[PDB]
Amino acid sequence: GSHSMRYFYTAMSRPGRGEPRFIAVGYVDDTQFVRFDSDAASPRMAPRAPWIEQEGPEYWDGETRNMKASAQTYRENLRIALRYYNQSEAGSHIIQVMYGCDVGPDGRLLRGHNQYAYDGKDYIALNEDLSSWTAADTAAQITQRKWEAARVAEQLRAYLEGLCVEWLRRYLENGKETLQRADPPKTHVTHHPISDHEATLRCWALGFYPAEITLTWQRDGEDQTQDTELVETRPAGDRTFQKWAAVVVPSGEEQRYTCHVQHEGLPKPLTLRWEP
Amino acid sequence: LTVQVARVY
Amino acid sequence: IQRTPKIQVYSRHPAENGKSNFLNCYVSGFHPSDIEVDLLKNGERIEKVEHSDLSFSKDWSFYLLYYTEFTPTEKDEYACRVNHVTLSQPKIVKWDR
Repeated sequence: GSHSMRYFYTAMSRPGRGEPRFIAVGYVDDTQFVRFDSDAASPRMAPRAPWIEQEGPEYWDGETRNMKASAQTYRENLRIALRYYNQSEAGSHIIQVMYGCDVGPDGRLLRGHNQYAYDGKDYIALNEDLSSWTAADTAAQITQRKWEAARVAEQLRAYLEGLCVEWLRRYLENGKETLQRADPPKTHVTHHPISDHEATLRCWALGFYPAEITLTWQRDGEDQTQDTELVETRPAGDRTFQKWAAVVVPSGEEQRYTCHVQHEGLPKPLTLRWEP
Repeated sequence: LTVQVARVY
Repeated sequence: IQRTPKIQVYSRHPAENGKSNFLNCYVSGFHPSDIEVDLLKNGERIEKVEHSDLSFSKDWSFYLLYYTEFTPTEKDEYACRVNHVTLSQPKIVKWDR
């Protein structure tokens, strides 16, 4: 199908406790493949998936140098943002960055992304045109005017349409046994009375990849959206994900409820019911 | 592969 | 400004007594990133628990997976205990097979 590569940087200041911590992780789809942590005993870009391990020392050395340089730049940006928001030096603050590219089945660029946050709120984002910016507030407009003067968007557009797509295509090939395999969910429904006149039906999906999934309960053929408890999709730790959806139903009406499952790994959507 | 531009605010 | 964690405690594979497994505590939705997570076996902290590399969702909130090998038995009780700036005291969520 279509695929994405994303890097996520977090830069956290901690006045009185040294220089800000910088952590970067990289993902292809829902598979993490690299990490960097400035607090490690010896910080370097390190592999986190088997298919990236074959890259040579020039790759690891270059990525490590780049992550150290980025960590220095983001430490400076945290100082800058403090001034832009008139904040004191006593507090801890966080910059986050996410960027990367999405490609379709043929490997052509579908869209690029470069977005920044400050203290968990939007700060500035490159727009879908890869040539203009949306700033969330007047502080971010100061950055916007600097990046417009320096033509930063042109440099990002060149990365996103070029190296980002090229390297993602390379990773997809080197990791094709896993990055290009969808594992469908194993599904079942459980039933537990909560009282003499109500029972919970819970529809489970386990062992699936990628993480995107839709689990819905219908009663008599109609979606029970407002009435369904859905937990967040969660990682099993072996690459796959898990999710469930639950509905509280009147005793004796269990067979009016059906759970519908949609996942990339299934040829067609699944319908299941409680089977006593 | 990460981007090399890290830009100052 | 701050967001409190969502916490799920669960196993990697469906639990079977006497069969090796992994116990997971997934914390997500939180901001800022500093968080303290312990896995508990009969109320006592389990040593050498591992955790994933810090990352975050589209809405900028953070997530981490803490995990440890374990062998479920009928007797033993497992839990996750989480503290964060948004919480007055550690929150404990019990594992329910």
